[PDB]
Amino acid sequence: MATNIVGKVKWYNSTKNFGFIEQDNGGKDVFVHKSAVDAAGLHSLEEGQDVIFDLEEKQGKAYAVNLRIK
Repeated sequence: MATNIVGKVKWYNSTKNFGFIEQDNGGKDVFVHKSAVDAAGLHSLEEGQDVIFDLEEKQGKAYAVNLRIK
């Protein structure tokens, strides 16, 4: 339940296509799932990238979806 969120790729390991995202302002640990990549077909991510996403919950957990690169 959050849209057009700010954050930066906290870390991302292409080997598993998993990682996390935090905004520089103190965003929480929201994990990025490849479905979010696939939502836009984001070509590459690595640490440093500003990313704009939406956030939906997984029961009580947070996963980033709808990625857009800065």
